[PDB]
Amino acid sequence: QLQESGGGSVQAGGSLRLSCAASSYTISSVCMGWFRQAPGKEREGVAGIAPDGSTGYGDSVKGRFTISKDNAKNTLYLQMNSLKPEDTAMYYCAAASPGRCFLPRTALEPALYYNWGQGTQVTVSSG
Amino acid sequence: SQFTCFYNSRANISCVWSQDTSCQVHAWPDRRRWNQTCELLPVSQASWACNLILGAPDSQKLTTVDIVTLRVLCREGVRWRVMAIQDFKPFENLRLMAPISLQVVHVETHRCNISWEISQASHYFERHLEFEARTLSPGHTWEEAPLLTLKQKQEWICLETLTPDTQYEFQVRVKPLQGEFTTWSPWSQPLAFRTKPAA
Ligand SMILES: *[C@@H]1O[C@H](CO)[C@@H](O[C@@H]2O[C@H](CO)[C@@H](O[C@@H]3O[C@H](CO)[C@@H](O)[C@H](O)[C@@H]3O)[C@H](O)[C@H]2NC(C)=O)[C@H](O)[C@H]1NC(C)=O
Ligand SMILES: *[C@@H]1O[C@H](CO[C@@H]2O[C@@H](C)[C@@H](O)[C@@H](O)[C@@H]2O)[C@@H](O[C@@H]2O[C@H](CO)[C@@H](O)[C@H](O)[C@H]2NC(C)=O)[C@H](O)[C@H]1NC(C)=O
Ligand SMILES: *[C@@H]1O[C@H](CO[C@@H]2O[C@@H](C)[C@@H](O)[C@@H](O)[C@@H]2O)[C@@H](O[C@@H]2O[C@H](CO)[C@@H](O)[C@H](O)[C@H]2NC(C)=O)[C@H](O)[C@H]1NC(C)=O
Repeated sequence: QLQESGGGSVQAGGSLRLSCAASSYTISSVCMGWFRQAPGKEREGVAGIAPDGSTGYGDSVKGRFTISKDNAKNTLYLQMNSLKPEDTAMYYCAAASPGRCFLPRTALEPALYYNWGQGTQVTVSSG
Repeated sequence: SQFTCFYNSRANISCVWSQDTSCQVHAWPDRRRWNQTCELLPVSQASWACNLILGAPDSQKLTTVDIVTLRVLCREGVRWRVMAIQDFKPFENLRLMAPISLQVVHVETHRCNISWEISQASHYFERHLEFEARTLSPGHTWEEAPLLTLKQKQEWICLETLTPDTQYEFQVRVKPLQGEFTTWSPWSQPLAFRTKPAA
């Protein structure tokens, strides 16, 4: 189902773009979110998008990251700009059960999700 | 694993949580001026439950604009960890109280008229209900009961399926015709009666 992409290696100050391919229904109907898990840390929320298109972001990534969806392409994106070494972690997309989430602050909660992607690695070199 | 809640249409949300030991449900209604928690208590070997009482039993505390974010929080030492969460649209998750005040209105040899009351629900919902009724007879089980399902605005039923001079029990349950996850109420307490002797 969920399949992340666009995860690679960049230098500090760079800007990367993640892609998460999903069904036609999930992209249009259910809460989705991006999460990251640094080594020795727990999976934390990065960005969330609600079925009405409303968005929310974790405090560390506000202003730099932008979550978006494309119903025509059945894809979720995370546009990350001005990347820092702290952003180095495994990034995951996740999709919620239909009808169980309507607010972006809820879509930011890892406990919401039972469907996750395999994860993509994102490494940023110290500048 | 699973976190399922239901709303009685007035001021009572009841939640059930089951996971594969001190835990609470936190209720956070969007754009309202109160929050509330209940302590999750064992109900089975598998699951926990507790009720969020939002006000007086017949008060209409929520409407269709309300969104209640429901969280299971558990103690991880001195920190509380979110174990489950949902945004809860109350009228998408209705489960009414079991019908109450059953009484035999009139019993004969082959028929019986039984009425009941719909509690903790606006008169609106009395007009948008479906009912299920079943009977218990000697030698049979509740599972073997003949079942009757009825879409009607009427809080009585005249059973036609009876035999003379026989002990019976009757149960009824209700379900609103709205809400994606709406489910049947529990069965009412069984009403005992005896049909008249054949003349
Ligand atoms: C089975 O028993 C039920 C319960 O008694 C019967 O329903 C009742 O039917 C009567 C007859 O119309 C209703 O009385 C009416 O009350 C209104 C109130 O304004 C009044 O204007 C009328 O003149 C009349 O007196 C009563 O409200 C109604 N009760 C309920 C709870 O529905 C039912 O008719 C019985 N069924 C059979 C087949 O006999
Ligand atoms: C209802 O609760 C929310 C959330 O409160 C936090 O989360 C709970 C699950 C529990 O852990 C509480 O002990 C927490 O405090 C409140 O939202 C907060 O509101 C303040 C404004 O006073 C704001 O600064 C915080 O950022 C909000 N927290 C979050 C996570 O968004 C809300 O205020 C409570 N409502 C009432 C009427 O008390
Ligand atoms: C509030 O509701 C609880 C739960 O009842 C169930 O859930 C409701 C939403 C509704 O669908 C009911 O029909 C369900 O039965 C009530 O607590 C239960 O009470 C009964 C009767 O004493 C008892 O047998 C159960 O074990 C209770 N369950 C739990 C989890 O406590 C409670 O009485 C209701 N309170 C009010 C004021 O309405």
